[PDB]
Amino acid sequence: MLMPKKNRIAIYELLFKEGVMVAKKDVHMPKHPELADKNVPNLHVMKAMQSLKSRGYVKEQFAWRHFYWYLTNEGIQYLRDYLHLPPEIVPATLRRS
Amino acid sequence: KKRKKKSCTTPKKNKHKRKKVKLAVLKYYKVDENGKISRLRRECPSDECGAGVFMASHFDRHYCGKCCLTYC
Amino acid sequence: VQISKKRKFVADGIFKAELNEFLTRELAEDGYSGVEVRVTPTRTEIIILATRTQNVLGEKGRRIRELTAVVQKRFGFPEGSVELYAEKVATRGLCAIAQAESLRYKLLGGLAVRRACYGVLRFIMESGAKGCEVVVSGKLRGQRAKSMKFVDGLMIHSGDPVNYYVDTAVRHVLLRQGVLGIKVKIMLPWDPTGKIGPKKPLPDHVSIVEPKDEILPTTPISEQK
Amino acid sequence: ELGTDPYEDFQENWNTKHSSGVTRELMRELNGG
RNA sequence: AGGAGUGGAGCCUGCGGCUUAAUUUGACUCAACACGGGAAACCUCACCCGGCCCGGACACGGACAGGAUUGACAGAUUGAUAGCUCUUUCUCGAUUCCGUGGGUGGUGGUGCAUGGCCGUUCUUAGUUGGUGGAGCGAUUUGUCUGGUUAAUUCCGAUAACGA
RNA sequence: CAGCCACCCGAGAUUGAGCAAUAACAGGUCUGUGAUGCCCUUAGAUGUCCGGGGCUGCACGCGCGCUACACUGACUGGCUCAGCGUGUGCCUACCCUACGCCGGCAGGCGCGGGUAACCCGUUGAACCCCAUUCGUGAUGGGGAUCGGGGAUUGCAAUUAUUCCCCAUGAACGAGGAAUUCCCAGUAAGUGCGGGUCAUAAGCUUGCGUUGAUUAAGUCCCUGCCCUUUGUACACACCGCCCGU
Ligand SMILES: [Mg+2]
Ligand SMILES: [Mg+2]
Ligand SMILES: [Mg+2]
Ligand SMILES: [Mg+2]
Ligand SMILES: [Mg+2]
Ligand SMILES: [Mg+2]
Ligand SMILES: [Mg+2]
Ligand SMILES: [Mg+2]
Ligand SMILES: [Mg+2]
Ligand SMILES: [Mg+2]
Ligand SMILES: [Mg+2]
Ligand SMILES: [Mg+2]
Ligand SMILES: [Mg+2]
Ligand SMILES: [Mg+2]
Ligand SMILES: [Mg+2]
Ligand SMILES: [Mg+2]
Ligand SMILES: [Mg+2]
Ligand SMILES: [Mg+2]
Ligand SMILES: [Mg+2]
Ligand SMILES: [Mg+2]
Ligand SMILES: [Mg+2]
Ligand SMILES: [Mg+2]
Ligand SMILES: [Mg+2]
Ligand SMILES: [Mg+2]
Ligand SMILES: [Mg+2]
Ligand SMILES: [Mg+2]
Ligand SMILES: [Mg+2]
Ligand SMILES: [Mg+2]
Ligand SMILES: [Mg+2]
Ligand SMILES: [Mg+2]
Ligand SMILES: [Mg+2]
Ligand SMILES: [Mg+2]
Ligand SMILES: [Mg+2]
Ligand SMILES: [Mg+2]
Ligand SMILES: [Mg+2]
Ligand SMILES: [Mg+2]
Ligand SMILES: [Mg+2]
Ligand SMILES: [Mg+2]
Ligand SMILES: [Mg+2]
Ligand SMILES: [Mg+2]
Ligand SMILES: [Mg+2]
Ligand SMILES: [Mg+2]
Ligand SMILES: [Mg+2]
Ligand SMILES: [Mg+2]
Ligand SMILES: [Mg+2]
Ligand SMILES: [Mg+2]
Ligand SMILES: [Mg+2]
Ligand SMILES: [Mg+2]
Ligand SMILES: [Mg+2]
Ligand SMILES: [Mg+2]
Ligand SMILES: [Zn+2]
Repeated sequence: MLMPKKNRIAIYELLFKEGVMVAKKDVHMPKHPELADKNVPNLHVMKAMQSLKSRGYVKEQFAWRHFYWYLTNEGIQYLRDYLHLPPEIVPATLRRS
Repeated sequence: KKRKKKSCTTPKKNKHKRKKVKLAVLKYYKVDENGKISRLRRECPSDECGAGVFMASHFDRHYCGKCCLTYC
Repeated sequence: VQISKKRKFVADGIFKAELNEFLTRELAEDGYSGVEVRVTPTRTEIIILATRTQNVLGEKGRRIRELTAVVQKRFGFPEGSVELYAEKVATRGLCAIAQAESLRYKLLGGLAVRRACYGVLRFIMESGAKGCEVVVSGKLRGQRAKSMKFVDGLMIHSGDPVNYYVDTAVRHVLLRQGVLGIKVKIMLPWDPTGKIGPKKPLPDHVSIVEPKDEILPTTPISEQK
Repeated sequence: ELGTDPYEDFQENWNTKHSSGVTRELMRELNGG
């Protein structure tokens, strides 16, 4: 799907920071609630997560109206190589606090 | 019920095909033997379109393609 | 502002229903039994009851640490108000949901319908239930659908005691040629404590105590102490 | 893995096309021959 | 035995027909017909007329920073301020675009392939083992001559006992 | 004996619903579902938006209903009594209304309360009651169909959304063959809430108020259960089967 590169950067940064993603399955929602002040439509998030799922990077669940996505190890490696993050950075999920 | 086809309309509405232009950067500047550069295309007065965003030299108007600003 | 009590209770019920549905879909494989939400002004605790907690927790606690994240993402209440705990069920044989899931996953593995149903029935009866019923409906063999019924022990159908003496579970399983339906009913035994059964007895069961032995009096005796 | 149950096969297909087969299977389960 | 009625009138609403470009469709004795919670100006919408969009993931091949592609002012055009198309040039920077597979989305077809739910037989009083008795056997008794009850409810009789 | 009838005492000597077995139906639902198996279609789409129409179109038949055919009535005043419930909403825009002023009315302006035994609200409901006018005349019964104006909801009211005012004033004088429901606070009369709802009840689901005639039986009609009995039926009388 066609979208500006900064939207993809923001979505991937949020996904790697948190480790999980939630969406409402609303292609007409003007902007994702979590991605505020960055002007990312919900449709872009849905399609980006679908593209990630097709490659095995994220695991998907659907509940009552919502998409839930969890990050896989190969997805972690792909995001780390994509965002040029140092090997000392891990998502908040992988930290047993 | 089964879907009927009924496939008959205007023969084919064609999609717009964008023109392929080779080295469109060159025609924006003119060069003298001394090495001077003169900008043939006007520069938009907008904020973002200030230095490298040139306008369009239409036969009766000037048009910036990045912000739709139009001048006579 | 604030909402009225009617809307508040309806919203709490809807939230619990959606949470239970999500947990079911997520943890069916782990023998998910139920969810219990205890609301405290400090934090809202969620207890997840399942047959095995090792898969729910995950390695080093990753998977559960994911769930308490997405829940916080879904319903939107602030961080630090979420904390999930996994507790194993006291007896897995007396839970209709766990047995329905076990039967569903035995069928999904290719086991014979009759053998799996009889194994589940035997396990339920050995657990200590008064009785059990298992019904499997669908295209078991051929283009024509049918239903197999396996019953054992006692079973009540009508009245109010059905509410607290019978545990019911309905499940669907997708096989290569379509959907099969599973229904499981378990009749709980009477337990004076509320651990593994109803505290109150059946309405029509009357227990008359045996009288104690009494010494026949013969001569008037006066005892002073 | 437990794949086939002769008892269920006979009890279901005793009146179907495959009766004469399943009966023949059931005896093999019973008499050991 | 009666009361209020309906069937007659006007009107409101569903179902057939007949018209229509379309007058979307399910259901037809109880157990279809102010029923689908179906009181539709738009949406709903599934029907008809006309016009945009891809929201065609992913893999392989081609093309590509000497530019893959994106959007758009004016005039024409259009129901339309859909750059939808035509003239004109501008803008965008690898996100896409062309082929092969392979997916997705459907109020599309099958309820005579299914699950679940609901309705009906029937809310009537019915149903079934275990040991015993009778038959080579299928099968039968228990579950009955009779009184009683809303009731296989009970009392009684009793090769049946308890359930 | 099981139990039945009557009576005393007594608030009550049968309150009304919910749940409801074994077995089945080719009963309804794929148009409730991100329940679902197979087919069909997928860029000139059966996907999805936008604009305009249709679902309501009228020589005719069939159901569920509302209003009536009047005097045990209609109209105009006066007086006086309820209950069940709802109310400011994640997306989500849309709540219930007291009081003051303007208008003849539908309505319009202000300014307050209520997230509710707190405010609307002592929910001044309608039938009913007391007076006035009319007087067996399709009549001051009935209110269909139409004309001209005004106002609210909406982005949009024409094929009239709804509401208000003048005017117009149809059939209908109790209904053939046939047919439905009902045994006490019941049937019927009369209003009021909830659902649908931007606009909104002739439907449904509940609630009160006024309040009866008849019956305490039967198997005649209809239907469903048992027992005995006959069968060449077992896809079970919508069967099987004979002869031209
Ligand atoms: Mg019982
Ligand atoms: Mg009962
Ligand atoms: Mg009437
Ligand atoms: Mg009549
Ligand atoms: Mg009539
Ligand atoms: Mg009809
Ligand atoms: Mg249709
Ligand atoms: Mg009936
Ligand atoms: Mg209809
Ligand atoms: Mg309407
Ligand atoms: Mg219109
Ligand atoms: Mg439109
Ligand atoms: Mg329409
Ligand atoms: Mg594209
Ligand atoms: Mg469609
Ligand atoms: Mg669908
Ligand atoms: Mg069916
Ligand atoms: Mg079915
Ligand atoms: Mg059923
Ligand atoms: Mg016996
Ligand atoms: Mg015997
Ligand atoms: Mg014998
Ligand atoms: Mg018998
Ligand atoms: Mg009897
Ligand atoms: Mg059928
Ligand atoms: Mg269904
Ligand atoms: Mg479907
Ligand atoms: Mg289907
Ligand atoms: Mg429908
Ligand atoms: Mg349009
Ligand atoms: Mg439309
Ligand atoms: Mg209609
Ligand atoms: Mg009806
Ligand atoms: Mg009527
Ligand atoms: Mg009515
Ligand atoms: Mg009067
Ligand atoms: Mg009058
Ligand atoms: Mg008067
Ligand atoms: Mg009066
Ligand atoms: Mg007159
Ligand atoms: Mg008159
Ligand atoms: Mg007018
Ligand atoms: Mg029309
Ligand atoms: Mg008038
Ligand atoms: Mg009402
Ligand atoms: Mg209303
Ligand atoms: Mg209706
Ligand atoms: Mg009779
Ligand atoms: Mg004879
Ligand atoms: Mg016989
Ligand atoms: Zn500019």
